[PDB]
Amino acid sequence: VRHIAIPAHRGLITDRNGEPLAVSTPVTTLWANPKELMTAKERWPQLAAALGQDTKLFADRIEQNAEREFIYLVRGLTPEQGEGVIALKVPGVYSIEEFRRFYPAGEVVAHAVGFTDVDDRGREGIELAFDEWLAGVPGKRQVLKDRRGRVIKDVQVTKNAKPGKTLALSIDLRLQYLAHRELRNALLENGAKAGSLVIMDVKTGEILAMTNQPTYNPNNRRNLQPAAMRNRAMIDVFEPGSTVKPFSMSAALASGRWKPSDIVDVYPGTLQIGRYTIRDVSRNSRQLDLTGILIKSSNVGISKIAFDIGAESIYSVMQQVGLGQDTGLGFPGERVGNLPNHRKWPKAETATLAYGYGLSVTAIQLAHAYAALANDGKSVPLSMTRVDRVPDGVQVISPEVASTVQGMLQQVVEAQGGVFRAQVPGYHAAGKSGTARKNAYRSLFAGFAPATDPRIAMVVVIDEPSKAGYFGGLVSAPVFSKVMAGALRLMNVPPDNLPTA
Ligand SMILES: *C(=O)[C@@H](NC(=O)/C(=N\OC(C)(C)C(=O)O)c1csc(N)n1)[C@@H](CNC(=O)NCc1cc(=O)c(O)cn1O)NS(=O)(=O)O
Repeated sequence: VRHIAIPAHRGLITDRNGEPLAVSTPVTTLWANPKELMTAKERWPQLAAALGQDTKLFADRIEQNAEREFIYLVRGLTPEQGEGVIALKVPGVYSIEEFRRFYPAGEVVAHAVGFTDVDDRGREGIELAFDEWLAGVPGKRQVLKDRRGRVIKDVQVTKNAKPGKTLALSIDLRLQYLAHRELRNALLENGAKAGSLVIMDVKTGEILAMTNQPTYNPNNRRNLQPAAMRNRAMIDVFEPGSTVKPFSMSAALASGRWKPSDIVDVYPGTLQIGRYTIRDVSRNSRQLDLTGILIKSSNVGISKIAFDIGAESIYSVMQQVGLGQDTGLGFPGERVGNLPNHRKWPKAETATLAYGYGLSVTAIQLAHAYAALANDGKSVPLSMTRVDRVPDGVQVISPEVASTVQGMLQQVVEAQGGVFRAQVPGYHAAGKSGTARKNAYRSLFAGFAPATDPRIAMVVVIDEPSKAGYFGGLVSAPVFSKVMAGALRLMNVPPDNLPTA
């Protein structure tokens, strides 16, 4: 047939420090000219066996393509297997040097790095998103004979194969290993269906770690479980629930109508809105200050603040921080989710927006929103590649409001009745837990550290824990603690729980 393509060397993927994540490995593809193969039928059984193929089934294949001038025998053999076939010296058997990807960290960064197809083209994750950058251009050599199939001359070798370009990801493999191990262990300890964990640099917008459970070995090109290949952190949507309350609180503080010391009466732990009932879990409260509403995670408390300030102000904070918004990461199949909106907000939708019931967001959007809040209200564009020059970013929340909300979230973790399991020994950590009824539950924790100068934002999402305790503060908060403690030390972040220096 017409023309053969010389596969280009696909670009190397590394983590932010140059540790290899996806490496192009030489493989040998064997093809044949059936016309010449017919001249050596006594060689076919040995050839069939060297290719693993059945003697009769292989002979059937060749005879069927007797007219064809080219056919593929086998693709992607190791250079050792490919040479064994060439050692047989079978007339009409030819070889082409192809490429296949090897993933040294395997299952650890599978979803982030991605996977390639049979033609070495990106199929998932980064491999897919930066395919054009990584692929380069195939080789151009005119296969010329006369009228047979025996390449008489290697004539015009013009614009030949151009190698693909190297790509350094934002991922730090050291933090990725830790995040992977801890999420894997929590899934097992909780008998959970799935999970996601995202670590972000609040200053640069870099994704330092992104792990999901279940995971798969991208080096094992058979079995391929589609559910295990899902990059849940970027493709699965969920109700963020109580994890959005810091954004409702940001709108309250920016309104001019609320201060942290203000009190909201949440008695009797229920609130009547038309034919709908807002309900708190622990209904043992009356007066709660704004920090108290977050510690007790009062849906009633947050809904009352929402009615006073208006849903517009809340929606705008949530929209500006990127919840239910396009991340601009350009990963095909990435889910945008939904942030409900109205011209005229009824009372029930105002409340559910405020406590995160009406919405669908991804783990990446949630971590990005928490990064804006942690970075004194400045949102920095999300990046899956190493950021050397930080873009300007947008001041979505005023520095004063974001700083107040950070202090309240520090109290959520440290105060009496708080999320003590999120505490990071040696540092001041801040965050908010979430528990969403899908009885099936989703356990959440979103936070950042150190509170003195936030460096890392983290989201821990545990899908369907199956033990007695399913609450976010019980299931996800310790994962945050464990991952945070290690990540801050791996990044040499100085401990900040110090004696008033
Ligand atoms: C925020 O996420 C809140 N969750 C909810 O209100 C939602 N469901 O709540 C549960 C799981 C209890 C339910 O309805 O069965 C929800 C929001 S969006 C969606 N789809 N579902 C708070 C609610 N507070 C809470 O869970 N309290 C924890 C708790 C339980 C307890 O028994 C004691 O003694 C003390 N505490 O604190 N969830 S939270 O995890 O953010 O707090």
